[PDB]
Amino acid sequence: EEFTDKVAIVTGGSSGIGLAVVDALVRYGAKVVSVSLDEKVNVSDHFKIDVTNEEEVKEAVEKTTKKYGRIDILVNNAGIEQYSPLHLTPTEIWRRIIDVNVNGSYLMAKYTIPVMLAIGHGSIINIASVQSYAATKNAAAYVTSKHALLGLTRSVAIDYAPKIRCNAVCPGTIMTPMVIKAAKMEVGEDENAVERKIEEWGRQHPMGRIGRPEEVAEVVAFLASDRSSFITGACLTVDGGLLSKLPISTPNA
Amino acid sequence: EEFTDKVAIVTGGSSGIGLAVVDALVRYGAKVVSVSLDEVNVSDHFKIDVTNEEEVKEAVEKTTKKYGRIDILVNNAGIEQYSPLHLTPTEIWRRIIDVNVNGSYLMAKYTIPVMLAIGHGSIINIASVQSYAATKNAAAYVTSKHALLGLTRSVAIDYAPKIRCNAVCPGTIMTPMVIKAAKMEVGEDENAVERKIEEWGRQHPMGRIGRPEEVAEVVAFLASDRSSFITGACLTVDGGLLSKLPISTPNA
Amino acid sequence: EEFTDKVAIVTGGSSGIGLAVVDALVRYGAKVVSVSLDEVNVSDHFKIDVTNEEEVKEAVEKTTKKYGRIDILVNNAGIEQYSPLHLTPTEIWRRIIDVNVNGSYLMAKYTIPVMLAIGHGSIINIASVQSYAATKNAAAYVTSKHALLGLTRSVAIDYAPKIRCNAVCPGTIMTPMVIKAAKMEVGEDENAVERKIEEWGRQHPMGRIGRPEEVAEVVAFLASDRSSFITGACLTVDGGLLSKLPISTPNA
Amino acid sequence: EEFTDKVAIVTGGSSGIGLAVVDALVRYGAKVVSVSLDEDVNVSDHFKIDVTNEEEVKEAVEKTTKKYGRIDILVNNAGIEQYSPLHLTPTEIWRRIIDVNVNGSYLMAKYTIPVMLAIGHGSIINIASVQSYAATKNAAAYVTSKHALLGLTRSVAIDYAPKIRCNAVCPGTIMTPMVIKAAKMEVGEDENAVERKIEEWGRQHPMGRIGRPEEVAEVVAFLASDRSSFITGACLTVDGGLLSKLPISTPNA
Repeated sequence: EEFTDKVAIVTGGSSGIGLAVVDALVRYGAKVVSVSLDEKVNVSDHFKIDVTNEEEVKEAVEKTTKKYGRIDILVNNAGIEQYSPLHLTPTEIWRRIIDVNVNGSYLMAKYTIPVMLAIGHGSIINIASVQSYAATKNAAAYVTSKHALLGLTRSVAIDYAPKIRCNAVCPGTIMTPMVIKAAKMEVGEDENAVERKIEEWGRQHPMGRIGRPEEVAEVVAFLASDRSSFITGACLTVDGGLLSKLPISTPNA
Repeated sequence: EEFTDKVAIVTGGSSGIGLAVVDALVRYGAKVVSVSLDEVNVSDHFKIDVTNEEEVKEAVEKTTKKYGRIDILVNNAGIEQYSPLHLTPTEIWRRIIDVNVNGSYLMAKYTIPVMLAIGHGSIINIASVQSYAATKNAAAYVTSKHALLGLTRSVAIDYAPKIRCNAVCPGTIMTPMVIKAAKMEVGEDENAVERKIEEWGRQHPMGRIGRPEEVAEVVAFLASDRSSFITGACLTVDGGLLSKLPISTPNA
Repeated sequence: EEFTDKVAIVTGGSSGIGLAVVDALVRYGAKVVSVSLDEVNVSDHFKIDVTNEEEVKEAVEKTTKKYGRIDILVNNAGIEQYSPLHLTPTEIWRRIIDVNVNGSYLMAKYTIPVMLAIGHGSIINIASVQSYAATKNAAAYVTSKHALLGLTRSVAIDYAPKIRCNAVCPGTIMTPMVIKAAKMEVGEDENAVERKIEEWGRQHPMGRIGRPEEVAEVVAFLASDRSSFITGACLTVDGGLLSKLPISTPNA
Repeated sequence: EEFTDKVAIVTGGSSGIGLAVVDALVRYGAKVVSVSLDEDVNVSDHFKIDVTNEEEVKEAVEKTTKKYGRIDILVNNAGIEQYSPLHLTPTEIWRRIIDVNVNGSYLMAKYTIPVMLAIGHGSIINIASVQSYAATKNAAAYVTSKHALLGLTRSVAIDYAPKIRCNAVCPGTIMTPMVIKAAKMEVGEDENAVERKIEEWGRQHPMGRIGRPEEVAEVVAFLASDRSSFITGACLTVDGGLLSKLPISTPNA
C-alpha cells in the first residue's frame, strides 16, 4: 500500500482497462476519481463528463482538487475507434476520434499539471497502443491518434521533469468487451467463430494469448509508483512480444 | 525527365521546404500543383487553407479534371506555436492539430481514391525529428508530428501496393520558420541569429544545419520508382541528430 | 516476499548496477547466484569469465543441480573501451563483442532449456541508451549494446510464453564505470569530476543522473509476475534522455 | 554519370543483393571492386577474400587504393544465416555468424575509413535487415548481428561526420537464391510448394510481393549519392511496409 494518501484520476474509467487500473490503484492504497461517459466500483468519486469538453474537464479537476486537496496521478485512458481506412473515414468521425483520443488527453493533462507542480510530484500515464508504432488495416484515425499520444507523452515528460514524470503504456490486444465486439463484426456468429477469432489474435502474439486488463493495470501502477522514479518519456509496450515479432516463417535447421 | 507526365501536389508550397520540393519536382519534369496560403514556376496554384474541406475537395477535383491524374502528394503544410502543454491555449492547440494532422487527412482523403482509380501513387508526409523526440515548449507541434507518422504508417498499410506512403523527418533546416525561431530566442539582432543557428548546426553530427534542397532530394527519391519497395518508412534527413547521444566521452 | 523460493542469476555481480540488482532481488526474497570476476549475502557466488563456456556451463549446472531451478537471469557483464571504430584495436573490438554479446549468449544458452524444462523464466538484459543512439568514441560498446537488443528480441520471440525476455536501457547511472569515464575526460580532480557528472545530469530532462537502485527496481519489475504480459520490450531508465531533442527553443 | 571517377568496394559481391549493388553502381558510373569468398565482369576488380581475416582485408584495401587512389563508397553486404533459436545454436556457429556479420564489417570499415578521410569524403552503406528491428523465430545469431550492424552504423556516423556519411539499409524478403533455399528447407518439393511459399512471404508484406535485389541497390545508390547529403546515421527500411504492419486482422466498419 504505497499509494496511501495519493489521489488518482482515471479516464475511460468504465473500460475494461480503466476498471482494472482503478482496481489496481485502489488495491495499492490510492483514492481514485474516475471519469467516463457513463454513470457506471471502489472509486471515491465518479465524474460523468466528456473529456473533450473543456468546461467539464476544468470543473471535474477543480472539484477533485477542492475535495481531496491533491492529484498525484493521471491515467489518460479515454479512446474511441472506427474501423475504416483513411479515405473511407467521414470528416466528423475523423475529427471526433482525434478530438477524443488526443485533445481529451491534452485537456486532462492541462488542468491536472498545475496541481502536480504545486505539490512537487506527479505521474501521468497515457494509455496508448501497439498501434502507436505500427498499423493494422482499417484503423486510420485510431493509429494516428495513438501515435499523437506518444508525442504528447514525450513533450510533457521533457517540459515537466523532474516534478512530473510522463510515460505511455502500449498494449497489444487486451481482453475487453471491445475485443468481443470487433471479433463479432469480423466473423459473425456461426457456432464458436467469435471465440476462435479471439483465440487466433492470441496466436499472433508471441505469448500465444491476448492480455488481461489487470496486466495493463500492473504496468500503470508501476509507472505511477516511486519504483519507476528514473523512467520518464518512455513508451512501455505490454503486447506479449507482438511489436518485436516479424511474421515471416522460417525453417528450422 | 523522370517525372514527365506525372502530376504532383505539394502543400505549404511557399515554405522553405515546400518551395524547394516544388522546384526539385519541376526540375525532374513533374507538373506541379502548388498549394498554400499565399500567391513561382508551377503549373497551378491554389491559395487555400488545407483545413477547409470544401477548398481541398475543389482543388483536388480540378486537378483531377484537368490532368486526369495525381501521381504524387507531398503533405507539407505545418504551423508551430511555442508553449509547453499546460500553457498552450485550447484554440491554439486545436488549430495546430487541425492544420498539421487534419489538413493531411483531408488532402490524402480526396487524393487516395484518385490514385487507386488510376493505378499508382506516392504520398510523402513531411514530418520532423520531433516525430521521435521532444524539444521544450513545443507540445502541440511534437504531438502533431508524431501523429503524422501514424497517418503515414496507416495509409501505407491500407493502400499498398498501389499507393506508397512515407515520411521524411528533417532536422534543423535553413528555412524562414527556423530563422524566426532563432529571433524569438535571440532577438532580431542579425549577428546573434547566426550564432544561434551555428550552435544548432553544432548539435548535428554534420556540424551544420540542413538545406531545404537536401530535404527536397529525399522527397524526390520517395516520389520516384527508384524507392518502389519503400513504404511505411520514416526517413530522417537530420545530419545524424537522432543517432547522436549528447553526453561527452573521453577522446582517448 | 514476491521472489521467495525463486532462483536468480546475476552477472557482473559487483558492478554498480549488478550490485543493486543483487540487493534488490535478495530484498524481495530471491535466492541469488552472483557471477563476476571478483569476490553481499548472495546464496552462491561464481568467480568466472562469462566468455568461458566451460565456466559458464559449470556455474549453471551446479545452480540447477542445487536448487532444481533458475527462474531469473539478469545479463549485466559489460565492458567498455573508448575509441572510434578505425582506432579500435582488433583484439579490443573482439574482446568487447565477446564479453558484451557472447557472454550473454552463453549464459542464456545454458539457462533457457532449464527454464523451459521447469516451466518458466524471466531473462533481463542490461543494455543501454547506447542501444539506440551513439556517443563519440564508443564504437565497440555501441555496437555491442545494439546487438543485445537483437538478442533480447530473438529470445523473446522463440521462447514465449514460457520465457519472457526484455532489455533495460539505462541513461547515465552513478556507478564505477561512470566515475572512471569522468576522470578520463577531466582528471582525478575531485570536484572537477562531480562537475562533469553534473553536466551529464543536466543533459537528462530529470536534471540529475540515475541511481543504480532505480535501475534495479526496473529489473525487479521485469523479473516479476507483475510484468507477465511484457516481453521483447526495451525499457529505457534514462530520466527522459532518449525522448529529448537537444535543440533550444524560445520561452513563454 | 553521378559516380564517374568514383570507386566503390562491395562485399558479398556474388550474392543476389551484392550482385545488384555492383550492377547499379556501375550503371551510375562507378568503378566497382567486388569482395566475396567466391571466384561478374561488370566489376573492375575482384578480391576472393574472407572479410573476417584482417590481413586479407588490409591487403585488398591497400591494393584498391594503389590502383585507384581512392575509395569513395563502401557497401558492407557480407552476411551468413543459421536457422536456430539461441539455445540450439552451437558455439562455433554463433561465434562465426557474429564474426562474419559484425566483425567483417568492422574490419572493412576500419581500413576504408582512413582512405575516406584522406580523400576528404566517403559514404558507407551497411546492408542490414528488417531483422535489425524485430525478430523471426529460429534466427538468433542473425538477428543479434543485424541489430549490432545498426549500432556500428550509428557509431561511425557519429564519429566521422561531416566527411563520411554512414547509413543502413534494412531489406525485407528479397528474391535471392537464399530465399529459394529457405523455402526449400521449410516446405520441401511437393508440386509448386516452394513457389507458393515464396508467394506467401510476399503476401505477408503489405506490398503483397517480395523485393527485387535491384530495388535494394537503388536505395544503396541514393545513399552513396550526394542527393542524400544530409542523411547520416539513418537506418532505411526497404521492406514493402513489413515493419509498419501489425498482423492483427480487423473488421471493416
